Amino acid sequence: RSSKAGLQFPVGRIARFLKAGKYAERVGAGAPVYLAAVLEYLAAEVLELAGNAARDNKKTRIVPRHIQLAVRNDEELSKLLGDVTIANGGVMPNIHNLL
Amino acid sequence: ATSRSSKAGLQFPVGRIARFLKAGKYAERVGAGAPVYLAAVLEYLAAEVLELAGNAARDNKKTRIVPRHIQLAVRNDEELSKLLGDVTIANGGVMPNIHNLL
Amino acid sequence: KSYQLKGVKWLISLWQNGLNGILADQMGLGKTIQTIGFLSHLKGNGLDGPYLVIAPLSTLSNWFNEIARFTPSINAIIYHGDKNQRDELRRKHMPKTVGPKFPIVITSYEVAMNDAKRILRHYPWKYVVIDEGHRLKNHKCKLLRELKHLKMDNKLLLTGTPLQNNLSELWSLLNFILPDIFTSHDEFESQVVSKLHGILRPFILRRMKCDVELSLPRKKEIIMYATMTDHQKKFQEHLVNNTLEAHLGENAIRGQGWKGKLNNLVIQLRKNCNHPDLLQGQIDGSYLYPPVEEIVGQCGKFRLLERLLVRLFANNHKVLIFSQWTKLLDIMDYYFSEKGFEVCRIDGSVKLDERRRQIKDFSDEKSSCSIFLLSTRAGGLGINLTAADTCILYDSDWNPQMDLQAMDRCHRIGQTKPVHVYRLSTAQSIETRVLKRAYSKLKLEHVVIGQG
Amino acid sequence: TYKIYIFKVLKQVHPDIGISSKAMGIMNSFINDIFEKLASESSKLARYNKKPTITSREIQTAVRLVLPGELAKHAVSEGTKAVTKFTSS
Amino acid sequence: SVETYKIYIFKVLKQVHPDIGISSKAMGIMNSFINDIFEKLASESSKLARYNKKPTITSREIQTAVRLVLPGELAKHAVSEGTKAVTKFTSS
Amino acid sequence: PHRFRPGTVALREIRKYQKSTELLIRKLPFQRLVREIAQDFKTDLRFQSSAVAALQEAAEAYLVGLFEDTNLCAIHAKRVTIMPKDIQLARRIRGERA
Amino acid sequence: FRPGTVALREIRKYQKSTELLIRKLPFQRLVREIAQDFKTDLRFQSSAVAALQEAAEAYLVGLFEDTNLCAIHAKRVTIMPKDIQLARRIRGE
Amino acid sequence: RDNIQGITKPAIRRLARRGGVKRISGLIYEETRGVLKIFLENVIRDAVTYTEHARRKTVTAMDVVYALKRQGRTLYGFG
Amino acid sequence: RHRKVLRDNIQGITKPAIRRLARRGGVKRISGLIYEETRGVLKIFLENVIRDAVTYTEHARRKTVTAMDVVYALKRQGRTLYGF
DNA sequence: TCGGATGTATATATCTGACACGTGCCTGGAGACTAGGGAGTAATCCCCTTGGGCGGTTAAACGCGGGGGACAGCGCGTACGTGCGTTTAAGCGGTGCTAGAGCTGTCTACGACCAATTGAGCGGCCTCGGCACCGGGATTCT
DNA sequence: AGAATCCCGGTGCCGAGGCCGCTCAATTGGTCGTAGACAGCTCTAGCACCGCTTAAACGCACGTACGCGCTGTCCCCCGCGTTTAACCGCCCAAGGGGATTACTCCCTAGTCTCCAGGCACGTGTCAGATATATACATCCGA
Ligand SMILES: Nc1ncnc2c1ncn2[C@@H]1O[C@H](COP(=O)(O)OP(=O)(O)O)[C@@H](O)[C@H]1O
Ligand code: BEF
Repeated sequence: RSSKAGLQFPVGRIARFLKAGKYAERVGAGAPVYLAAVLEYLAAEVLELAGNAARDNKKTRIVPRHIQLAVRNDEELSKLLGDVTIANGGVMPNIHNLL
Repeated sequence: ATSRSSKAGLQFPVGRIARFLKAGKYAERVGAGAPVYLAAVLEYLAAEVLELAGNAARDNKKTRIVPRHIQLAVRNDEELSKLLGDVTIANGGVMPNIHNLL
Repeated sequence: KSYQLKGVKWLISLWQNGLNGILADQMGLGKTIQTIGFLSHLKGNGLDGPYLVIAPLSTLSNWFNEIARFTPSINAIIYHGDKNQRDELRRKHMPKTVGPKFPIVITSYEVAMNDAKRILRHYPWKYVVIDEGHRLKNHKCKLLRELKHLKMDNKLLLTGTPLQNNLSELWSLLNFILPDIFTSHDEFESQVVSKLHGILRPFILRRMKCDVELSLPRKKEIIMYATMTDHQKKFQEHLVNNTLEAHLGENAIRGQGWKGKLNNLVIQLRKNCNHPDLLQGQIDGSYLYPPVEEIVGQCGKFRLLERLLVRLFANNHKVLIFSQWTKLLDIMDYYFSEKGFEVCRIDGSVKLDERRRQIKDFSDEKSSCSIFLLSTRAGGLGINLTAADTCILYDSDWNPQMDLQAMDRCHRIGQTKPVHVYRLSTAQSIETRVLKRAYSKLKLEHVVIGQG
Repeated sequence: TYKIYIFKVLKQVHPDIGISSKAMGIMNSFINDIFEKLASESSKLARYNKKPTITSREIQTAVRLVLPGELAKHAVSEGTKAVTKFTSS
Repeated sequence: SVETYKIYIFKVLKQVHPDIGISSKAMGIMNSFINDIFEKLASESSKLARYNKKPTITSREIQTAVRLVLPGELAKHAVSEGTKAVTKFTSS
Repeated sequence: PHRFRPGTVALREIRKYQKSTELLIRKLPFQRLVREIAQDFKTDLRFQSSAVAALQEAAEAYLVGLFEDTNLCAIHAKRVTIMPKDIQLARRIRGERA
Repeated sequence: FRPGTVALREIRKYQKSTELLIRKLPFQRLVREIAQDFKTDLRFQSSAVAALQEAAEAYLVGLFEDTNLCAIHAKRVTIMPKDIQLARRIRGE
Repeated sequence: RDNIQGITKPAIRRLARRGGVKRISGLIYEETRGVLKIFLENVIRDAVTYTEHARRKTVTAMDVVYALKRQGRTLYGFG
Repeated sequence: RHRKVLRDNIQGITKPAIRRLARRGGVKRISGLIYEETRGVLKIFLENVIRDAVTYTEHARRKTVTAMDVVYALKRQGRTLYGF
């Protein structure tokens, strides 16, 4: 189905998940489409930043450290993932008022 | 036609609680002991807060509970201050607290 | 030594057909006084090439000693320890150039396993010889994985109990000693008994204690039960039911609300049947070891040991004591040391060179340290105690072949005095359950012996 | 609203104390807030186990998770006493 | 037996960075992130439909769930893209 | 002339304002403020008169809570005066914007 | 070296790594003793104890780095137990 | 419109007094005026979203209470 | 009299570990009274989480604390854990 | 250490406007049957948490200079508190008056339910190179 | 000047990527019944203009006491080196535990029928507010 929409995520599986969790009694037709588009958008914006952080370290495969750095640089994602701890991602390097 | 509350020995409305549990569809089915248990818990918490508030009102030599007394009772006790940790009772006020010269 | 001459006739043969073998010679004879014989047979003319020997820590010492006493001059060297092993590596001899000075490489299972890299570089080893085959009875053991990295053009396995648990240990060994026996399909043995004897006649070579020479007078393994005393019964019920951690917690000097050790009742009931102090010492800190020093008599099995020992001092022939844990041997030592007896002890906690000299002293006949504490896996394998004459197994289980290897420690070529064995136990108790399990395991063992 | 029932409970603990019009609003809000916390915790408890029924075990676990220690310890006993009287009597 | 978002995240990654790959730990991190966001948006939509008296979850309250759950400049793009898909879904 | 020493009329104010429950900002400027703020998200809006009350009473309970812990930062630093440093410390180890 | 120079070596070394800073076996023993007072005769999955350590270490690292803002606010470089209490007082714990 | 200046210095001092403060620096007022605006912007942006979902043109009193409960700030006394 | 070889498990968190955690926090000098304060706040945090993770396990009739109970217990306290 | 300026703390009143009962329908209770299945309580195979060991070897514990950071004290001066005399503007009340929020009535479209397909995905086969991973030397350093 | 460090050649090996046989999920088609949207009306709900009063904000002057900087002392924390003992460990063993599937029952969801509650509106009865009065208590300066 979800080729008529230009998405890469499964609209059918999203609808199965929405109707399984019993969030409501009836689920419209545009709801899985909308929810599947706004998930691939967020995946695409995290992955681009992670790949950019991979490129600086002269690496060709992303690792958890790269997701950590990409999330902690950008303001919007750090505001959204403000209480998450990326299993083994280290910390953002920082020094204060001293040599 | 004895009500459910009298059978359970409570003062809260077991039947109205059961309707409130159904409506909103928290799930599909609801057992027969769930509303009795929930009503008993709600009555317990109510009596706890009301007793502390009545004591606070007597302490201020009054005979009518107002929001100030609820504020005093809640924020003096330990478990209640943990539970109602981030709630704002309106038309109440903070308790006296002066620290140091300040 | 005739048998040992048939022992060198069969490993010169193995060398010929290009085969690999499991020297399952009876434990308590030959083996090493037969390994170094084959090793001189080839060190003569055939040289040593890359020659590597791996063995348990305790034996490495005995082996060096034996070399120093049987063979006139075999360039040899004990590669024990770490960092200090780096210097002797080169003050050994040229790197790969093998000359008449290239010294025999003797290592341990840890060293071999931890730094195979160093020895990986060496040439196809003429003969790798593994003293205790039982170490490799698991086919997923990390030693086996690291032992394949070595480029070995010949293999050899020394043992006295080839199979102990089941047939799969026979399966894992075969694949190793002889990968021509891959047979990684559960094996086809499973009438068939004869069919198995066709595959195994070619390599396995076993002897027997009776052999021909009288030498060691027949031994006697006898089970002398004891009656569980009242206090132990009280402890046992408070566990069969519960609230033991609390009834005993009535005291609980330390670790208040001590964790309910209600795991594997069998174990927390075996510890009782060994000595109740083990439980009491933990629930209540009791920094002080039983101060009455007669509360040790509350243990029935302890009291049967004491009387046995008083009757065996009536003659003074030296005894041997074995145990499963080390807390219990410790209690024993405490008890006897209070009376004043001089004791020697080698468990796994004690160091290697330290335990080697203790034996060299225990072996001193003039010295009157008759008692000798010794934990099973601790030092129940590779130690000669011809000085002692009697073995007492306080407790042993889960694998009967574990015990046998100990009994022989005392009973081995050179033991003139006839040997007894006193497997103590408690009647109508968890101990009998284990005893029966062991009998079951032996039952399997005797079906294996009929096979032989 | 729960006002009727709230008033009843008051006349059990302080037979001579009354309540202001605004204090009863506070009490109503408090009851409505607690009920919804407990009913949502029970919903999650049932969904994590794939059960379609909210029995009186989901309510007990929701109380243990939501109310603070000494408060939850007494709420549980009250509720189990009520259910025992309901079924037995 | 166990269903996840591995295929779709991998395809999106190949669409963004044609040559970068991804390990397994990062793949699990990304799967968890998508599950978290889905749960957040869905629960807010359900509760927000419950505030009004409607038994139906349409698309226009996936709008406002997004506008409540996502911050600032992140939502203004996401919302836009959502509308895009729905149009291309129906006038197809 | 009869003057009070500095900081004695301030302590009777603390006692005065910690017994009352009244609403301490002027009502009209607050409404003009909230209407000016809301004038961005949607234009030509109407405010139910009980909503501005809820906003005012939600906003003062926030400032009173922030002041009583920018005053823990000042006493930690050996002072009795509050500067903006204390507000920024308090807001940064609360995460209010970090 | 002079007092204070190999410390900054440690701030730089440990903020690059990702590995665990508490030894595994004592931490496991601790989490087992502080659950004996909720439920006797309890067992843990091996991944349940790795998840507790990841959260605890993250918590302590996050608390140490605003305990350090309080010490600097008071014009010091040494963290004292008074700073931890100020940091936890405002976060709400 | 300079409606943020309508939060006068005496009112800020009153709020600080209820907070327990004894002395105020002279730069506190422009800091408080700025940290109030952020709080109001967040709450009002959520309230207006709730309003526009209902197709109403009047911010009501639950829109505010819902916006507040969503950001950790539960308020009793308004429904 | 010998035998007793026990210590409060609380100590297994050693001074070097606490210094490593502080160094990753950015701290340069550490007083000698920090260690017993950290060692006490850690226990409070940890026994708040284990108490809920064991309650989540008692409900399911299990006897094993799984890695998912711990994640739910952490999410109940405002902190989310990605990657398990 | 007294004597004085006020400040709160007790006691007289009135005066609301509220908090309290008593009505009225009208919607939600409870009661009785019937249906389906959702738990409940079994029986079995296993992957899996739970003791000993046992080495061993990093990491932890102990001790010893010695400096550099915390803390106390002292001086200066600047910014904030107290009180007084103007100046705004919030907050009482009166007029209206539109712009909504709420309810009801009506039809067309839209989503749940159900049968029959079939191609998506998941668990399990292999295979190779991008992670690491080791020495070994030029460069900074305080 | 003895100490600190990156880059560049040398190292394996096991986890990421491909293939796969498949089977159960998601697609197409067809019905039905009831949620939508919508149009019409009514009555609240909100906003805005005006005049008056008075309480609060605002400006100002003094003065002082609190913030901030400088200096000295001493103590405790850091860096380094040796020795002990512990975590990451190889092995051992039984086990209990944990997600599997089983007829069986009884326990909730329905469709309904009426007695019962409750909520809204219409009235009084205050009691805690507030203002005037009166002591009884406290900062303050000398
Ligand atoms: N051929 C022999 N010549 C001399 N002494 C021997 C011979 N065989 C055995 N012994 C003596 O008997 C002891 C036991 O034999 P040993 O080789 O140690 O047995 P195991 O096979 O258990 O290693 C030897 O240490 C030695 O004292
Ligand atoms: F070397 Be023997 F087996 F004691």
